[PDB]
Amino acid sequence: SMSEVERALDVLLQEAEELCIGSSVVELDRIPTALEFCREFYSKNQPVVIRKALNWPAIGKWTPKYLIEALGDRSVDVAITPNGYADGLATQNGQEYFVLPLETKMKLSEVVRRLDDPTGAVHYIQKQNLPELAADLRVSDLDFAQQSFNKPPDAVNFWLGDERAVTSMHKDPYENVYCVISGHKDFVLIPPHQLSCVPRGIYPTGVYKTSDSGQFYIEPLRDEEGSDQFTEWVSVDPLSPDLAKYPEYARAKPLKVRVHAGDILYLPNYWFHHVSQSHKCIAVNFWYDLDYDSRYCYYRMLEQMTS
Amino acid sequence: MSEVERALDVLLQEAEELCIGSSVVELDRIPTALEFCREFYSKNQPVVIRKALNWPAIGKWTPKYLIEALGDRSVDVAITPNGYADGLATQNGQEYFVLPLETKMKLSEVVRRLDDPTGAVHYIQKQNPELAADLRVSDLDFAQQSFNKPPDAVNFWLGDERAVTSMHKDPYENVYCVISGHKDFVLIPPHQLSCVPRGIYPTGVYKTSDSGQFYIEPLRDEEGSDQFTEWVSVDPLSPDLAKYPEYARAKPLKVRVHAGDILYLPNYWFHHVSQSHKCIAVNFWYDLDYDSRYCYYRMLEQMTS
Ligand SMILES: O=C(O)C(=O)N[C@H](Cc1ccccc1)C(=O)O
Ligand SMILES: O=C(O)C(=O)N[C@H](Cc1ccccc1)C(=O)O
Ligand SMILES: [Mg+2]
Ligand SMILES: [Mg+2]
Ligand SMILES: [Mn+2]
Ligand SMILES: [Mn+2]
Repeated sequence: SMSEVERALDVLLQEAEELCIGSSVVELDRIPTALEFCREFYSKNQPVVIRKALNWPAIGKWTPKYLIEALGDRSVDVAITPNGYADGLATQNGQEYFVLPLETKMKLSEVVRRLDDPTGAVHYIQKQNLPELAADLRVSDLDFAQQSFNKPPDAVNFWLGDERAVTSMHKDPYENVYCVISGHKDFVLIPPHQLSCVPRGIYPTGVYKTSDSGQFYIEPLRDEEGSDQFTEWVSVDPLSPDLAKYPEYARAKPLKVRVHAGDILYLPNYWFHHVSQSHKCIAVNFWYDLDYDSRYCYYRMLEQMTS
Repeated sequence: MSEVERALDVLLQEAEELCIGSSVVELDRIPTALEFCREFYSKNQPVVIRKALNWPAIGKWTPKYLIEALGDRSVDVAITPNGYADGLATQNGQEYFVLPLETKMKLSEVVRRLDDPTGAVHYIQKQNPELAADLRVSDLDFAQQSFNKPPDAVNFWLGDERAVTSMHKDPYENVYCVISGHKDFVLIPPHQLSCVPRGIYPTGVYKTSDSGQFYIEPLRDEEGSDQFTEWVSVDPLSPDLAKYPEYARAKPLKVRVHAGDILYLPNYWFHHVSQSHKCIAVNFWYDLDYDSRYCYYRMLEQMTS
């Protein structure tokens, strides 16, 4: 037989499956009205991809060379890992850590040089919040979705990175409107209600550093006069899931979607996502704080049930 | 405690810290379609709009004008001895969930019975002429666009003050419009299911004898098997907290809906309903569009039983 909690989880999954809840990424060829977006996607916590939605001048123009020419060879913040897994699991001396990227400043031209050097470490630029570049985007074009959130973005992120930079599976407390400018992004998505199918562990936290001789290593993170820090993190690799180690993952129904230059992906709050991309892909995305209702509380309960 | 109980405690603590479903929002002006979808539908959040509707029917519609308009047609009416149609009642030391006595009656006789304080409790309930012109259903478009489909049911209700609707839930989005008088709702949010005691009761129906006496007649299925119904056990108006201490953690909401007011009652919200004498109301039921919230609620049902 099954335990009470197991039967309850089985009910949740069976009901979602029969009702096709979060069982696909809706695909649209035209931008919906704000009311359509609110009814069909925001209110249903349902992801959607709109093809060739944006005609921003950035799309088809922005490249690393174009950005160097447009903004000069200025110093930007860059993230570096030896393995391509910033905010990702990696082992050292027999111990598995959740590892943060090495963050540094370097000149855009040097970033371009290291992007052209796959014998070297994996790099990507990230910028969170430009008179030469604000002209190339029209944020108001996303109003059709923003009107469901009825608030300005918490954050606007710019990403430009190596094809080897993989973002391991996580979720965010934001509504995410994701716009690819150049190249393509590959998303693996898992709906929140399938949490019981996604194994999670508790891991010592580390950060990448380079030794005096240039070798990468993992430095554990410690608080002032105190012990090691820990992070809960998804432990499955959606590209190579170990179903012997994580049989429950066999019951997940991951969704795969490719977002091209000019496409918009609405990634709803608390959806698990794992992200890859083409080489020198460029993207911008908009994070809005979520509006709490009973789904968040049910998700917290689901967390308690799967601990 | 058990794992299930700790899970339910986590749920309730989170919802209480966020005050999910802690009040019925009050509007003095009909919102836009987009406002309604974003603030209320997508949040499974009730809302009452004051003096929203100016239909001719508001103010005019009373039993006398109705008799005039329909030529005293014979209507289907529900009768109970206690005023609790679809409600619990004891007979022979056993507690049944009782359906109403369903009969046919001239509107004039219904009006006469409503005026009898010593008589049984009557109410007219009619579910789908010159009356259609007294309404303007398109005025509810602001809500219908969130449902994106025509009403799956439209109900008319005219009733005695003693008719009380015991606490229950519906799998419908409900747009409730009071025509004459007022309705009093007690609401409990779905996520508080574990605070609402429910029991399994044998099904029964009210019937009158040859001498005019109400009794409870058991029901059965196709065979002679006894029929059962799950039903909320607590009386919100005077809850037995000794027998049902968990209900102390529920936080019911009281709202009075006057003539011209609109109440949006979201799907699966518990509601207990009273009304003023000869109250008239019309409501619109829309089948729900299943999302993850419904599946969470089905899980919650499995856990609390
Ligand atoms: O937009 C996101 O939430 C997200 O996970 N973006 C990732 C990169 C990223 C990683 C970490 C923080 C912000 C953004 C991507 O590969 O596009
Ligand atoms: O509209 C409802 O869902 C509802 O429970 N209405 C109650 C009575 C009722 C009971 C059953 C069917 C329709 C209406 C009222 O007093 O208006
Ligand atoms: Mg794995
Ligand atoms: Mg009681
Ligand atoms: Mn993310
Ligand atoms: Mn009801």
